[PDB]
Amino acid sequence: SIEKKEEVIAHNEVVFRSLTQGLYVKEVDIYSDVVSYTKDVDEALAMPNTINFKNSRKYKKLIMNLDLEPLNKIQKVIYETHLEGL
Amino acid sequence: SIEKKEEVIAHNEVVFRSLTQGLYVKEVDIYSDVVSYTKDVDEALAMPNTINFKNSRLIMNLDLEPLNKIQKVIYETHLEGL
Amino acid sequence: KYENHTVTLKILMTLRYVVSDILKESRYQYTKFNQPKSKFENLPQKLLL
Amino acid sequence: FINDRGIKVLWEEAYFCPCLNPDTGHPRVDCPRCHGKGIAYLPPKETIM
Amino acid sequence: PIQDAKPIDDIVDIMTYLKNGKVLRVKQDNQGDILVRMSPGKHKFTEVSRDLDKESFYYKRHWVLYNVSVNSLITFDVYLDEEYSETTKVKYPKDTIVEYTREDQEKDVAMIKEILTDNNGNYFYALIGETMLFDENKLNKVKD
Amino acid sequence: ISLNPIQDAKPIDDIVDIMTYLKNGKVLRVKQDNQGDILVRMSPGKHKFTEVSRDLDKESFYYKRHWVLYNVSVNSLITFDVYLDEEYSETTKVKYPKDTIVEYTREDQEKDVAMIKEILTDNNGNYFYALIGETMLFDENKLNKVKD
Amino acid sequence: PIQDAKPIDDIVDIMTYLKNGKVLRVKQDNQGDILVRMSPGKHKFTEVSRDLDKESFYYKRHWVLYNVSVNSLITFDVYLDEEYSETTKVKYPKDTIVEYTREDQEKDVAMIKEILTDNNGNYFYALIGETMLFDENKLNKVKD
Ligand SMILES: [Zn+2]
Repeated sequence: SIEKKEEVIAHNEVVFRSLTQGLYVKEVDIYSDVVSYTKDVDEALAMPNTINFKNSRKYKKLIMNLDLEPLNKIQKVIYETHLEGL
Repeated sequence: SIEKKEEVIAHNEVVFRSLTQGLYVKEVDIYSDVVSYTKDVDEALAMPNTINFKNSRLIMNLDLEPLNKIQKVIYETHLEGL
Repeated sequence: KYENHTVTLKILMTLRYVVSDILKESRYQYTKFNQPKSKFENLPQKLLL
Repeated sequence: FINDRGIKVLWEEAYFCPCLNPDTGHPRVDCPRCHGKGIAYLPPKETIM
Repeated sequence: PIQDAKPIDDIVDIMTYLKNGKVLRVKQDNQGDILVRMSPGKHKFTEVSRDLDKESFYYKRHWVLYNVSVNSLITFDVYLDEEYSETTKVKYPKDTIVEYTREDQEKDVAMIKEILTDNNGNYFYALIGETMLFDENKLNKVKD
Repeated sequence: ISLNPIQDAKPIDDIVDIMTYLKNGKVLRVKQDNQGDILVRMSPGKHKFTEVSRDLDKESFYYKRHWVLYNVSVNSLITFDVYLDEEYSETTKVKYPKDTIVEYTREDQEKDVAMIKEILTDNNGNYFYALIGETMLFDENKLNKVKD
Repeated sequence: PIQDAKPIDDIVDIMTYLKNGKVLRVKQDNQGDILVRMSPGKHKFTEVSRDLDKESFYYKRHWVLYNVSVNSLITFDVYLDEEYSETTKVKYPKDTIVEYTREDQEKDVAMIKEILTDNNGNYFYALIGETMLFDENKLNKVKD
């Protein structure tokens, strides 16, 4: 018996994976081309994607790159209340 | 999909509800008999759901439905592919 | 060729203004002559840019 | 001349609201007569100005 | 052949598509491409957006009012946005002025109107006022 | 002994038909709430563009309508009720037009509400009104229009 | 039937009630209801109050002067305040425009003037220019 359910979003950012290598980007150069890779979601390069930051410019040359696979990362907390009788 | 998840139980407690009105207990008297009732499920008077507490005083009133209450908070992350 | 150099320029740019305060904001007239009925019209404002 | 050049306007006189606290000499935050201002007003009157 | 472009000829069709609510894409000369739209709800009015890229989880189109003129619609090229292909990878686009030698080895100027290709990417061009095809090498871009 | 019914000018409600008439080149007539009543035309010949004029009358041999280019707006057409020139005219400026709801005095000294469904004028210019729920025709002086 | 409304027809009666000093209630169009009164004491002048609710230990009416015009009185609806019922719970009030089908299944517009009810709350309406009753379902509200 679920009584109350609330869903909350902690973070919302975009992470880019290479189709071939399967790694995540961690760093880029002056031209925004990749300098490094990392196989860790927590350390990967991130573009903020909360509502105020949509339609960015900093990573246009990155997004257009076909080898890269953008991924929308979302972190959530949900609260579930229960009643179990006597 | 789910990349990482964990469930932790913040609280386990016993809550008191009137059998007639259905309003939960908000405040009580000197001997834990009710003086105020409230409709709120969560603001209701609550106590830990542990055996020792029961031996330390459900006991006091008859228009009394001693209910158990549990809280689940869940931390999860997703990687939603394109 | 100009990796480590100081470059100086003279440039032309288009003119632009923004409104800092409104002076003599609203001016009015009940125009009635040669009209079916009375009409209200807003005369020019003055702007401090 | 005044009616010719003027603009139609509503005019209401002003008077201190009874709600003023006698000790602090300052008004209640919200009452029907004045909505926090220390001064009340009378019924409107029509005028050209 | 390639069908990257499907221009609309009749404005009546454009209005009909607008009544259907589908987004349009209108070209501009030496200026940014624009998208056009009809507003939903009780009040119907034209809206515009300078955002070209596709709607996404990281990219949302921004719409605002404007008093668009039919003169731009009737004259400029118009397309259905979703059906549009960003580019056709050829040396000289359509309506591009080139200099070519006619069949009698006399040189004339022309503008290009054709899209044909083999399966390897070799392209051919047919010139306005002409019938046969011309290669990428044969044509020469006419400088402004 | 009266003139045949006189038709009211129908405002065009849908944009699609208005553009269709405009593409054919049939003249439109737009009323602007703020400024004026104007005609709209798409230019003849191959040099296509929209044109606007304020010469509000039939093209008499001694009245040449003059046109100037203007960037007409879509929203202007939508918000402002528009007519076809061939209908909108001084031929009828009836006080209560067709489909108007009015309050009319009945024989029983009761004021009932009814809609005008047909309009015709006698030779003297008095407009005869046909009303829903009534057989005979009604006169302008007898009627009352309730607004809002 | 219900007697929630007892409008006054003659202004002479209104003045007579005002001389008696009883409070009035005057309706307004798209505006707040108002109460009117004659001042007591040596000087007799009209007073008004925007307070509608009944006098109580927690609620006191506020009265002020005003130069009321007879034109409002003679035109607008007027009632004795204490005799007034706040509302009559029906779908379409009186003087509300509706569309109805006449006896010959031809549709005409009308405004409502009737108050009849059984003891269960089922209501019936008689239209201006009409005799028989019309149900809540039969009538259709005419949009402004
Ligand atoms: Zn006050």
